[PDB]
Amino acid sequence: MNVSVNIKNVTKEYRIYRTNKERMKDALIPKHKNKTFFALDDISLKAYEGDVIGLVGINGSGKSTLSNIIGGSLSPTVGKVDRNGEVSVIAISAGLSGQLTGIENIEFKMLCMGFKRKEIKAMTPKIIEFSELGEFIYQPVKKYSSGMRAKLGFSINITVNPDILVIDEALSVGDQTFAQKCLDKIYEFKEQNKTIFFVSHNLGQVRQFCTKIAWIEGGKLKDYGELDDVLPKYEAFLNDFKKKSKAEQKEFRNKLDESRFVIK
Amino acid sequence: MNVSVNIKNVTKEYRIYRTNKERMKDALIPKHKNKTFFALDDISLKAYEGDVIGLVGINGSGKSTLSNIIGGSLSPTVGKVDRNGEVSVIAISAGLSGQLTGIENIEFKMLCMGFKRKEIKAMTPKIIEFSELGEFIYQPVKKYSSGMRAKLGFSINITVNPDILVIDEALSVGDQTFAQKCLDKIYEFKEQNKTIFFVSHNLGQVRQFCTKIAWIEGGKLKDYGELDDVLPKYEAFLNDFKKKSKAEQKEFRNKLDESRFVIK
Amino acid sequence: MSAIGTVFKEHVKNFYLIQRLAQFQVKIINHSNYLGVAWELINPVMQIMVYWMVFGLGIRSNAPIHGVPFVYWLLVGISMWFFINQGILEGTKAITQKFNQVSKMNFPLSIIPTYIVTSRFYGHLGLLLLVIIACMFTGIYPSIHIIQLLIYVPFCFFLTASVTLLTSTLGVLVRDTQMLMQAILRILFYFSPILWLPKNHGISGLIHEMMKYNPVYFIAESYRAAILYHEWYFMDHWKLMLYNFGIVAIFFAIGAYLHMKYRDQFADFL
Amino acid sequence: MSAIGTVFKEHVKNFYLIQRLAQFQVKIINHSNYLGVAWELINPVMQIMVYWMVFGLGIRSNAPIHGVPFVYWLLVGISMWFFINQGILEGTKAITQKFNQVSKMNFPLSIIPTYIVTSRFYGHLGLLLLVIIACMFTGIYPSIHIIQLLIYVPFCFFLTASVTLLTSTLGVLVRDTQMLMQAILRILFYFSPILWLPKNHGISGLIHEMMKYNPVYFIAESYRAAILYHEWYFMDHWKLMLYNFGIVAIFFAIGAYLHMKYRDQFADFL
Ligand SMILES: CCCCCCCCCCC(CCCCCCCCCC)(CO[C@@H]1O[C@H](CO)[C@@H](O[C@H]2O[C@H](CO)[C@@H](O)[C@H](O)[C@H]2O)[C@H](O)[C@H]1O)CO[C@@H]1O[C@H](CO)[C@@H](O[C@H]2O[C@H](CO)[C@@H](O)[C@H](O)[C@H]2O)[C@H](O)[C@H]1O
Ligand SMILES: CCCCCCCCCCC(CCCCCCCCCC)(CO[C@@H]1O[C@H](CO)[C@@H](O[C@H]2O[C@H](CO)[C@@H](O)[C@H](O)[C@H]2O)[C@H](O)[C@H]1O)CO[C@@H]1O[C@H](CO)[C@@H](O[C@H]2O[C@H](CO)[C@@H](O)[C@H](O)[C@H]2O)[C@H](O)[C@H]1O
Ligand SMILES: CCCCCCCCCCC(CCCCCCCCCC)(CO[C@@H]1O[C@H](CO)[C@@H](O[C@H]2O[C@H](CO)[C@@H](O)[C@H](O)[C@H]2O)[C@H](O)[C@H]1O)CO[C@@H]1O[C@H](CO)[C@@H](O[C@H]2O[C@H](CO)[C@@H](O)[C@H](O)[C@H]2O)[C@H](O)[C@H]1O
Ligand SMILES: Nc1ncnc2c1ncn2[C@@H]1O[C@H](COP(=O)(O)OP(=O)(O)OP(O)(O)=S)[C@@H](O)[C@H]1O
Ligand SMILES: Nc1ncnc2c1ncn2[C@@H]1O[C@H](COP(=O)(O)OP(=O)(O)OP(O)(O)=S)[C@@H](O)[C@H]1O
Ligand SMILES: [Mg+2]
Ligand SMILES: [Mg+2]
Repeated sequence: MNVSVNIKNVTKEYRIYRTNKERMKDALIPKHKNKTFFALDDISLKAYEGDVIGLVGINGSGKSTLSNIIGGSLSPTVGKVDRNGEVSVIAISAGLSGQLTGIENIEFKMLCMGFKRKEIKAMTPKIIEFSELGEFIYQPVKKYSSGMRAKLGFSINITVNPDILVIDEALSVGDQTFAQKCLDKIYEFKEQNKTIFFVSHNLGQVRQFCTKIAWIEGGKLKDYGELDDVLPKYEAFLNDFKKKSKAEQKEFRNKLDESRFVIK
Repeated sequence: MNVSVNIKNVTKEYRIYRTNKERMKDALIPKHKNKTFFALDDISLKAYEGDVIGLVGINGSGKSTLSNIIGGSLSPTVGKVDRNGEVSVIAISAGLSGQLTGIENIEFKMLCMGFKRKEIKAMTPKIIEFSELGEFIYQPVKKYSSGMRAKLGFSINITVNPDILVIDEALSVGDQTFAQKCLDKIYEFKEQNKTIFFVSHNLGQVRQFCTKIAWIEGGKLKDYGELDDVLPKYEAFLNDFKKKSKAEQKEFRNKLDESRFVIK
Repeated sequence: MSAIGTVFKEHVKNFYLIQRLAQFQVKIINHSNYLGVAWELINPVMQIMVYWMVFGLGIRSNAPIHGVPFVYWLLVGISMWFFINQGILEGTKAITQKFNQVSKMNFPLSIIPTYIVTSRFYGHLGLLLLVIIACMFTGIYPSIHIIQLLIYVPFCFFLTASVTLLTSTLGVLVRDTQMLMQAILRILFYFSPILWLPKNHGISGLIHEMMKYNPVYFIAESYRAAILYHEWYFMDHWKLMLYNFGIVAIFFAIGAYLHMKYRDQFADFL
Repeated sequence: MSAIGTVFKEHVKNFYLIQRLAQFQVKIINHSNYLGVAWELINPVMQIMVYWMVFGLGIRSNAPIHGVPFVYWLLVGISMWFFINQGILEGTKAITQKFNQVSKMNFPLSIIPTYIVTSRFYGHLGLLLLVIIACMFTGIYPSIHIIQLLIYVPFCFFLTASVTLLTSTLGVLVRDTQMLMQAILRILFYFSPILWLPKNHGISGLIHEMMKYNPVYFIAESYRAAILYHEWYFMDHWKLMLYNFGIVAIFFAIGAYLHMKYRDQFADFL
């Protein structure tokens, strides 16, 4: 029962320019009033060890911004993120180059990832066996099909062992004969009591895998709590949205977007 | 009852080089023996007007090569493709540039696509209304989220009206509130009696949408016929593959790959 | 003969698309700069300043040539080089980079390098207007001989377009050509009257004879005659014009034949 | 003072990663060429041939300098320029292009330009070995003065690395610097003894004094003294060495301070 990630009043703002003259004036003039867009506004949530959290929301809600702030790639405008343990992100397209072959790409990605040479030399055969590419592991990646490239990326990425893990729409990869292995590998992380943040639009996988749910609407956190209490509300809202007429949907979207855009 | 696409003995071969010296020798020496990989081998199928065809197979089977040969982007090594009517392909990432804004990207993609200026001027407001981006249509695309970019691409691409249509894993785009519109737009194509080729791993959508099924295994066409007779066989084979042990799966893959690789 | 007809038809039907795509590319290139598209004119001015500082004050201490100050002589002579250099360099890789986007759309593939070249022709036109205004400020005013530009300026564009049309296909088939082009461009730059007149400085029996086979010599001399010396250049140099026209025709024919031969297989080579 | 310590620690701990990534980049760049990595040596040879044809036979008709044939004088003088030019040009855009891949992985961000520079240092070393072998074939053989290279060669690498370290951050923050670098590189090229000695040809009161403030002057003269003239260069030119060391220190300090200030916000600017 120890906190793993603690977030207090994280805010992210972006400035909106229409023409180059406005940007040039904003850069030069000391005090200038320009439009400001609030990607996130006053988000605070405390995550304990072993808690799997699923992020749900509509397009443009601000889930990827929160995931990048937690993962350290992005910096909040106001507030701080207090975390313990290392953080790893699952992204298959990060380190794969078409010119380099599969064997070279394994070493390239593992080196950029942060592993020493001796570990890479040991872990390479397991990756080669897991990917199931076969003879094509020596061919350049540009010759690969999309599924083979995705499988190689997943095989390279699954080797991480962090304290905190962030996944983004990468639970399974490839055809039906390959998804089960990825699911078992992902579950193995759950059995080791690691904090996991899952961002996806698939409600079945979220129900099967996650433990707590965070609902983000219009850059703010609507609700935080157990899956059994929060997910039904999101499903009910989604069902309600379908029955509304087009004018009502447009009015809802306009009301949502009005609060985000401010002048300051 | 008139043929729309007729394929006779289409073959696609790629030469496999391990080192630059082998490629240099193959280019220079007039007669040289090198490894040859058969992406497709003697595929012949006749498609009639109004027939929706779904392509199913395991990773690396050769579905995208067939779709590109039909779409005209790729050229067979041996054989010919006889078709009537124009062909359009649904691909959302083709013409979107991060530097250009949404309004500029609409014109750029529609111009590269083959539309005259007067048509573009008329069709632009409908695309803007369908995309539902809002104020962000004036912002650069690099600022967009992934879902918003995909929605803009789909909105631009859905405007085509071909005689033959090819789709590749793009039936729906975005969250649950946006997929229904894409499904209705796709169905509208079916009600107009256009030949459609669908390539996906989703069996539910294939069952709901397609009419005939083509099964491709190891670069060859296993079966061609009605959905009700062919899809159960593919599902049974997929279920059987799960029960096999790892050694048997490796043996099956090795047997499949042995015939494709030849020396000549 | 079908190759020339096909390429000619494609260009004459897709003029407007060429212009629009050239404008879009110009917008794309300078997106992140604070000054925007002003760099297309700012960069050549700084390069010309450096060239005048080195080759104008050091070698000859700014001595006038033919009664004209050396600064304006160089300005008129060098206003064309940046267009040719950038167009030939960038358009050689046009098909390699831009084939993926338009591979699956019905597109005339022979117009890809042309709008790449037009994106630099815009800046060339701007620089030419600036040079003419500066020369007018000096005290040299236009006469009836300025109308030769309507014949001379399109020739530079056609030469660049034909050379790029050949080199794009050559670079797609074999990737060593893109690396080999740099030395040839340097040779074309230095063996030309853009910076110096070798007749006065050194011998003219050998150096001058080779210079006459360089199209840049003809282009620069024609521009100088139209803008500065106020004379009809074609009156005494028609053989050079005929030779340059023949060069343009040969390049266009070869490029069209190769492009028509190897367009359907561009996916395998890429 | 923490900035210098952090950057120094990162480099001294990630030496091996720098070497491996440099080799991978060299492999990536020349993938599609038939000849492969041989172009890294083929291109400078052709450029040097063109430069000797223009500046060696035209200006001076291949007259010897200091008793050495002009061809070897130029060969030793110009063997370094390609490394500096390519490193400064390519490493200015290193962080802009390579930040996306390593943004989400725990990576020392200050070593991105260094391996870009190393990928050209490899070709520089190859060219230097070829030049030494050719000079030996001429009839000029190494002596005890060749050991000055162990001090002089690392200095060029450190200068290029520091300049690139500053310019990468500057280019990330403002994108006009990448366009502005070309004129500065041309100025550095032409105001140097690589191609000519202005003392004999023209006046030396003004042109020569400015040349002494150019680090390329010192680098080229030191290489020539170590390889050709067989003398201890530091015996009579120690003040120039001290000034160049001070320049290197200033550039490194400024670049380290800026990089430490603006590393966490590199996502917003990109
Ligand atoms: C032909 C072109 C001519 C030039 C055109 C004009 C160019 C102007 C560029 C201005 C510039 C470049 C400096 C370049 C190096 C300096 C020269 C060195 C030369 C050496 C040879 C200097 O801006 C600097 O920004 C620093 C930001 O860290 C800040 O640092 C200190 O800050 C703290 C107190 O301010 C202090 O506590 C801390 O300790 C310091 O870090 C400095 O005070 C400030 O001067 C950067 O501009 C910055 O851009 C940022 C993101 O766009 C922007 O922040 C964003 O914040 C929110 C995001 O979530 C959101 O609200 C907005 O997105 C935006 O607001 C900044 O507001 C803006 O200022
Ligand atoms: C420092 C480097 C030095 C150089 C290094 C060596 C470079 C060698 C390059 C060779 C090259 C470039 C020519 C360049 C222009 C020529 C110079 C012009 C100069 C002007 C100033 C010339 O190759 C040409 O290929 C043409 C292919 O159309 C062919 O044309 C005629 O073909 C018909 C009968 O052959 C005729 O009926 C038809 O009408 C013509 O179209 C020509 O006969 C042939 O000469 C291209 O190589 C070609 O590459 C192809 C794909 O890799 C390859 O085909 C593939 O086919 C299958 C795919 O599915 C599969 O089996 C393989 O993937 C492969 O086999 C070709 O086999 C190969 O030959
Ligand atoms: C960062 C900038 C740094 C710049 C510093 C380096 C600049 C390089 C100098 C350029 C340069 C070469 C021409 C260049 C263009 C060639 C185009 C080739 C194109 C190929 C693609 C310009 O030289 C110019 O051209 C002519 C060269 O001779 C000369 O004219 C007439 O010259 C003949 C009467 O001398 C006449 O017979 C001929 O008929 C004319 O023409 C001009 O007066 C001279 O100004 C200099 O040439 C060289 O330099 C000196 C000049 O005097 C000279 O050296 C010595 O001469 C004194 C003799 O007493 C001697 O006492 C001094 O010790 C010393 O001074 C050399 O001998 C000469 O060779
Ligand atoms: N650099 C940026 N400048 C301005 N606005 C931005 C920028 N990056 C993102 N946004 C906007 O910030 C909002 C947050 O979107 P994201 O968090 O990136 O996407 P998302 O919330 O994950 O939704 P998805 O991925 O489509 S399900 C969106 O309205 C984006 O358009
Ligand atoms: N340029 C190429 N050179 C050599 N082999 C290639 C090339 N392009 C594709 N292949 C191979 O040809 C086979 C056909 O794969 P594809 O048809 O592209 O993928 P696919 O059949 O659609 O399967 P998916 O997309 O993963 S479900 C694969 O084994 C590829 O690795
Ligand atoms: Mg997202
Ligand atoms: Mg595919």
